[PDB]
Amino acid sequence: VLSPADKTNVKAAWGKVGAHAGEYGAEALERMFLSFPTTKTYFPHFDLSHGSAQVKGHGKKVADALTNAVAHVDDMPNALSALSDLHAHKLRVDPVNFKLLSHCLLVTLAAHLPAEFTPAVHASLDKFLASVSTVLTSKYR
Amino acid sequence: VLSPADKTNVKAAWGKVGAHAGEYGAEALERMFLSFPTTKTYFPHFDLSHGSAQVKGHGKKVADALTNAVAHVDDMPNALSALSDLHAHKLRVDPVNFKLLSHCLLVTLAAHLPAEFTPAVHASLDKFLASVSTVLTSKYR
Amino acid sequence: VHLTPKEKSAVTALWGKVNVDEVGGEALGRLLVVYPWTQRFFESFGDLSTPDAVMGNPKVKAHGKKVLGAFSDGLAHLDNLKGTFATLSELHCDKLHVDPENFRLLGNVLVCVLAHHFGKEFTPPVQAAYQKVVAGVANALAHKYH
Amino acid sequence: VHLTPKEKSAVTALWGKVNVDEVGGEALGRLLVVYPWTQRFFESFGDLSTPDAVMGNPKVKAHGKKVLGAFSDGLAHLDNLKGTFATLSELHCDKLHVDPENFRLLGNVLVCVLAHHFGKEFTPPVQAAYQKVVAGVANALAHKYH
Ligand code: HEM
Ligand code: HEM
Ligand code: HEM
Ligand code: HEM
Repeated sequence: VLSPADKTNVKAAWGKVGAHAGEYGAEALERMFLSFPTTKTYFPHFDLSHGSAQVKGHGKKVADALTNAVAHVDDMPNALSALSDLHAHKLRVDPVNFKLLSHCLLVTLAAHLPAEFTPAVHASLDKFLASVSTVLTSKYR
Repeated sequence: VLSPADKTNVKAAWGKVGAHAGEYGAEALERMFLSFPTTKTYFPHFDLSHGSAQVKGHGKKVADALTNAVAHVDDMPNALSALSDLHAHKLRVDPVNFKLLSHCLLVTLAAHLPAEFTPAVHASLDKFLASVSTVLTSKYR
Repeated sequence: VHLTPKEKSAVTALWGKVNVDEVGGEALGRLLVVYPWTQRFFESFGDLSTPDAVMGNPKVKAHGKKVLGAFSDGLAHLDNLKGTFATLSELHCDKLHVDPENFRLLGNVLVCVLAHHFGKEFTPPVQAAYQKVVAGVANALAHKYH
Repeated sequence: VHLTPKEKSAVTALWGKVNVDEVGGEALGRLLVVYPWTQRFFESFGDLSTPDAVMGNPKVKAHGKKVLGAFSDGLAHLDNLKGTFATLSELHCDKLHVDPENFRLLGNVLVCVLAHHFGKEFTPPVQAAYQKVVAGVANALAHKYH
């Protein structure tokens, strides 16, 4: 469960991301594809090279989904219900892969927001991304 | 999330366990200690040998907690809140260990209830135990 | 992986009684049903819409038979699993890109199927011996990632 | 584990700039804070009640320094991590019984700390090279379980 301090920490850290939201999402995806090449197979219709407009566009989508989760942090299953159906049913994304993207998002935030990435905020962000991941994997049937 | 069919399947399978509830819990613990010896370290004040009264008694406690979860399957976080505090805060149980006990409980059920352990019921039971595990690991802070 | 003689004995004795035409298909079918994301790798197998469809699917039973053969092969070379599974490691890792967590899951499903078939004969010590085996096989299949 | 020359270059170049007195403690402290069950193994370290208490704890910084030394040692023997980490594998597996998933977690926390310290210098390709390294170290530390 996310504590009051966790929600405060996540909202504050995500507030600092700003207009870089989509850019950071694209960078996390890139980090994931290079570090964990098994994840590339979900994106055959994507060119996954550096500077790919497709990865850029998709990063924005990811970031917008996370922003929705932050904005509705007390109601995340409802907010993310459609995306949960997509990832589990249609796409059949292996649950292990959410841990990989979550790690790459943390690394991206650490690399761009040094002042915000305190140990306490790191913990809060990890819990938040784990909560998002739990919702997105909740619909395998 | 647990579907209507999942809840039906779990209630029916657990109904067949009956007075063997505590016995099967003890057997799952034994299977866990022998198969995954890292888990033994949580129980230094226990004699973990076969026929140990302590493992028998603890199996009953485990089974009674699972029975509570089955009986309150739509309200499991509330029902298991006290046990979540215990395992995460006080005992600091590694989350990986819940997957190990869950597997040993499935093996125990498979070995004792061959007619009930259909592929569909296996799937339902796995989802149920994963849901219980999610609640019991929800309180790390 | 190192099994005691008692464990080797337990494992080999039980394996002799295994129905090699069916157990593999039962384990693969249950993997597809219990962990449905694994169906991503088997779209050419046809009808996987229901548990009954999966378990009765001729391609699932056929492929499961090949899986089980590989485990049997591993049981004969417990002291050299890496060499035994080299070609299969290249296939599952380099060509298929299966996340190795799924090797562990299939192993554990196999252990459940053995428990189902053998009942009280699948004692906790026998299980512990089989857990060492399926861990060894999973680690060997994942070597190309290491 | 096999790094390309470009990856070896990336890794060694960055590691030369690492503050070896601090980075280890920062990674160990963050492990204890982010994954609090790991505190079970460090009850003799004293005050771990708050993040500030953990990060300022003299024993955490001291022990973190030893961890980092081990990683440094691994970076010098990428072609023989198993031998390099044999004694540490016996310690963490046979004596301490740490679940090996936690070796992976500490590795990933180290990667976060390197990102924090190096910023845009910690590019996605540099990260990918360090992920190979920490995976190799984790696998070698877990060998006694295999
Ligand atoms: C924090 C975790 C994640 C978030 C917030 C997220 C969010 C999204 C969003 C917003 C979309 C587009 C939905 C739409 O356009 O209708 C999407 C699509 C997709 N996601 Fe994710 N996702 C996450 C994790 C993952 C992971 C771990 C994988 C696989 C490794 C993955 C694979 C895909 C694929 C393949 C698509 C469809 C791409 C396409 O066909 O254009 N996602 N995701
Ligand atoms: C389905 C999962 C689990 C259930 C339902 C469960 C249930 C319980 C219950 C009912 C108790 C006794 C509570 C009390 O007496 O106040 C307990 C205690 C305990 N549990 Fe679990 N547990 C689960 C998983 C685990 C795992 C995976 C571990 C560690 C490997 C673990 C370690 C312990 C320990 C060490 C105690 C205290 C024993 C003592 O000091 O007497 N539990 N659990
Ligand atoms: C211990 C675990 C496993 C063992 C022992 C195993 C063994 C095998 C064997 C013997 C084959 C036949 C290779 C041949 O025809 O020469 C095969 C093929 C295949 N395996 Fe597995 N396997 C394992 C895990 C998995 C998992 C978990 C997945 C996916 C979730 C998977 C996906 C596939 C696919 C898609 C093929 C067909 C490849 C082709 O025909 O081109 N395997 N495996
Ligand atoms: C890549 C992962 C790791 C590395 C490289 C590593 C390295 C080390 C080193 C160098 C020592 C000092 C040994 C000595 O004094 O000779 C040590 C001790 C220790 N480690 Fe770690 N470690 C890792 C992961 C972990 C984790 C994840 C835990 C617990 C969650 C842990 C628990 C301990 C404990 C309790 C000691 C003290 C043992 C004693 O003094 O008797 N280690 N480790």
